[PDB]
Amino acid sequence: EIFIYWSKSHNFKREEQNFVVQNEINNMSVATLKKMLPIGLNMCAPTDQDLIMLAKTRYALKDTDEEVREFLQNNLHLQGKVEGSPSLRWQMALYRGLPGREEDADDPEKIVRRVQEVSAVLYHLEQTEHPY
Amino acid sequence: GVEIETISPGDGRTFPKKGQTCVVHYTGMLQNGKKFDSSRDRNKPFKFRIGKQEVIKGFEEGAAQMSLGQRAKLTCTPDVAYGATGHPGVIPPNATLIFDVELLNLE
Amino acid sequence: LLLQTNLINYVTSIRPNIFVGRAEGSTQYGKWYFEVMVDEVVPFLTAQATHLRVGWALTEGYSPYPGGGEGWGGNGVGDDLYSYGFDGLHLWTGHVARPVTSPGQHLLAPEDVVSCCLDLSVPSISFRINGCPVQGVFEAFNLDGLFFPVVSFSAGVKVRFLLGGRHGEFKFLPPPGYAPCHEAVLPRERLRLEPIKEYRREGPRGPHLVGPSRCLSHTDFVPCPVDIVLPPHLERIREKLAENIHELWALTRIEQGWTYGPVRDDNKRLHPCLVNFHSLPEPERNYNLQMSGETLKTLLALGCHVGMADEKAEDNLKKTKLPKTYMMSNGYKPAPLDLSHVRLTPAQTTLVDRLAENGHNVWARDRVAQGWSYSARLVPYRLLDEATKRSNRDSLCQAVRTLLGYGYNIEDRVRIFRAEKSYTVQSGRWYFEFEAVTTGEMRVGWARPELRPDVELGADELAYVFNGHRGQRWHLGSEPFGRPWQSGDVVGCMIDLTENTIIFTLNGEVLMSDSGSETAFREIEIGDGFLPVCSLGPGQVGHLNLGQDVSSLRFFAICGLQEGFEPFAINMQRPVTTWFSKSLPQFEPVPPEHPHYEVARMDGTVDTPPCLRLAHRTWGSQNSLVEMLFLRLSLPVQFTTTYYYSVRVFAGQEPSCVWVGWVTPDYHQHDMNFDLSKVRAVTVTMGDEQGNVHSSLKCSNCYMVWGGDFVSPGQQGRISHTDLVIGCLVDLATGLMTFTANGKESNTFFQVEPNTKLFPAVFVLPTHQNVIQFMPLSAAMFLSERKNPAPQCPPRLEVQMLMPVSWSRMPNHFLQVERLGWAVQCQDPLTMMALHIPEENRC
Repeated sequence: EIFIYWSKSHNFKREEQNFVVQNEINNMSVATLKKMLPIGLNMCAPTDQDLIMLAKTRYALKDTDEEVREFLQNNLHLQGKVEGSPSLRWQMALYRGLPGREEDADDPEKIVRRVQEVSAVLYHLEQTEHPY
Repeated sequence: GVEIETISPGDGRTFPKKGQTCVVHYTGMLQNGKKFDSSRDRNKPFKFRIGKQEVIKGFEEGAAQMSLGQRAKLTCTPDVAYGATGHPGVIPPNATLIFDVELLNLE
Repeated sequence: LLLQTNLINYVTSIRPNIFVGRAEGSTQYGKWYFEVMVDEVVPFLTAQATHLRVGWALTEGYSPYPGGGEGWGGNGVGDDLYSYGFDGLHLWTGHVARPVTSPGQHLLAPEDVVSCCLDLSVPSISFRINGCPVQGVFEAFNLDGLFFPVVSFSAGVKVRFLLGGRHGEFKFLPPPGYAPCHEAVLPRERLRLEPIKEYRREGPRGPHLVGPSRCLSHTDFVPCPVDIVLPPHLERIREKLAENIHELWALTRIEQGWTYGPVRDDNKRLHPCLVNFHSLPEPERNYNLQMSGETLKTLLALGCHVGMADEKAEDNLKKTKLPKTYMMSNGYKPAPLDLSHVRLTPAQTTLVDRLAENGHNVWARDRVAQGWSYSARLVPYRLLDEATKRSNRDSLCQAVRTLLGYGYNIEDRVRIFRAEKSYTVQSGRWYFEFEAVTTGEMRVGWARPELRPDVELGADELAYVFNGHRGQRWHLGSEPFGRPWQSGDVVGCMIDLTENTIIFTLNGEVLMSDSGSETAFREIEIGDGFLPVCSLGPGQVGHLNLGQDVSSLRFFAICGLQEGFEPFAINMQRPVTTWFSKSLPQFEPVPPEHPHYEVARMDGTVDTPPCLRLAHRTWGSQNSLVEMLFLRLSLPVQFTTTYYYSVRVFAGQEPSCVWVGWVTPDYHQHDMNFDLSKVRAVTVTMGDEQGNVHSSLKCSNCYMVWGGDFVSPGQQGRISHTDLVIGCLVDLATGLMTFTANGKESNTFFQVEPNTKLFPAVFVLPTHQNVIQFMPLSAAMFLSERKNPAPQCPPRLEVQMLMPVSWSRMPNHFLQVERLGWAVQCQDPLTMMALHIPEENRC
């Protein structure tokens, strides 16, 4: 469910006709389920963002805040960016992620999937600003 | 005028005699008032001697009517004590004083 | 005038759960004996004189509130009127320590003991130095409460009591006719130490703050039966009822093996009543007749409508099957009716329990009350014992069933907990986690900083909370939201000032409302930052954690850790102070913003002095309880200077308002309840050559005259709060040294004195003193207008009202602290520093 269910949200991004499709089926039965699907997914899928809780992916998603495409995402994974400050990274991010790390993310592939989910969260925040 | 009311541990025999350095780990108190002094906080239990007019003679008359190891509550009359004007800035006049005392007297 | 300081050791006390007093009825012999054994080596600690003393307390001491008190420090015991104390040359009450004589005037050395001879008939208390008598007692004191085993104590002392029951190694006899724990001691409980007002305990993981407890039957220690015309159809059926119960106890007899013979004997285990209800002997016939009638006499006062209902179950009466092993030498076969089907309800079984409590109470009436059976007894049937309760209930549970087979159809306040203001939060996303031990009344949430006490949580705008005792929320009254709790039940509590939202969570899941709204307190304005908060009703427990460490959070894996919400005490090296709510009623000045209590600094004219007139909104506003009003300036007498207090209404009145002759800093004050009039005033006047307070009024009875510095009762009555008297003696009890001391409200009852029925104005005239005038009141407090003999009213003077409660601070640290009479330890020291006002005389 972390690896998948985001392509559903990507299909939900475009095709406002799909927003129309939701309406006929709903009134046959609007804060639709369609946008409201991944809420628990957004809770628990981004557990292992990076180093489980580190949130260098926070700065990465800050980099992705341009409606960046997939090739742009791969380029940005080629770029890379992270920090190890003694600020509130400690208790929330590091001192709960590495204790939480039953298997810590140690690869560029993990950061690649993390920043892909960051671009997914960027599109989701665009959709949420559409809802509010 | 001096009137002792003793809590009596100790030998109750070896009075502090003249020409002797009596050492009391004391604390004062005022008549329906509050503290003004304590050897306990400063950790120097007041190594002085008797018959020398160092301390006021109320304290000395109390020192005469005690022993080693005992514990008394020493009233103090103002004319015996400081009180006609008092220690200025610290004690007003007509000061009737009270002293807790606990001592060894190495003579 | 100014702010003094010194360091004081944290004073403490303890209490075995033993409670003895007086009531019109059951007392359990009211005379008990004390034994204790000490082992300390610390008459002086590091700092000061180490402290130990002993006495009693009538469940209103509550000196444990460790901090400040009326003296210097919130000190131990014998520091009020509702508790007493003693440590060798002493009569402790209210920081008054006037001494006494005894053999061997030396204080609480180690390997020393004591006893306490409690009398209540003429209520007097003494003690006994280790073996020798004390020539000084307490007597002539109040009894509205139970009188405890108490020792107040300071650091570094070890001690053990001894009980009498199991390992009470009594060196010493009891005093004459005194009780070491035989008759009924914890009759539905066991023995344990129980330090009073213990609103915190050392927890396993986090410390379990707790609330108050209900007063354990100060009054209502006595039970009561129910105190008549039986119908004739009940008189008829009584014979059948008597016969059926007689068959039933014939069964329970022979199941043991108690067959019948006409002789009573133990080895053959006969019981000569095992015959028919009419063949029984005539006094025993009246006995069983009276039981079969008195079950109905208990049942008549229930609002029933009795009568032979149907006569359709009567012919349906089926008798149960009993073989010949239960047939016996009597020939009177036990033949009970079969009532497999006769079920009344769950409800009126409690009526049978009420009848059982009345049965135990008439037992009390027979044996203990009039009989007073000087031997081994029972106790109050409200809480006597579960076993005899259920037995006496099920005995009569079958009587109503047998009737229905015959067709006779029939039918003191909350504790509040808050962080301080320095940790107030204004922005971000924040989280803390409360744990619920009990599942009674308690309420948790965020709230504004200025939570006024003396009000329930959520009754105003200053709070947004959740009450899972009922599955409610609360904001200017209850509202429904979320499921309630059960025990354990980690509740998480969250907040986001970025978006004006509130998030309660319950063991790792967001709660919901009836509308499916995600914990709706929406568009909460920011205000003055925000503050977490908790509360607890009586008999309530639950600890928490502020995120002082993230591992200690039980869940925190659902709603905040990936979602911005922050542990509250995250980047700290220390916890919060955790301010809390008081119970004692300290005085506080008049807020000018009050709804219906308004004052007026009346300026003195030529032909009158100045004055202080109250004003009340004589309308639908609250004409509430008798608010004792006090002034600001005190008056310590010299050392005398009056030799008495004396009052005049308009002439010489009931004199001898009590003389004391020491400092005794008093305050003028008065009872007052609203008559929907303007209200009684407060003037300041010289008579001619002596100060006279003159409390002008029009309306009705409001009991004025002087009250001391230590006055702090809430309400319930203008009179009957003072009780303590000197009892000093000599070796042959020849010491004629006594005085009716403790004039807390040494003042005038006043309602009996003038004015049976009328409405003119009324004045009063107390005494000031007599000095060189050849006069006022104001001169003898400010000590600069002392010679100035005119009356004045400076702005330092501001009148007061005791509120019931204000706030106070929890210390961040606490003391450390058990067999062979339940020993107790103390080794580590503790102290603080303390301020104190001389004008008020409190720390």
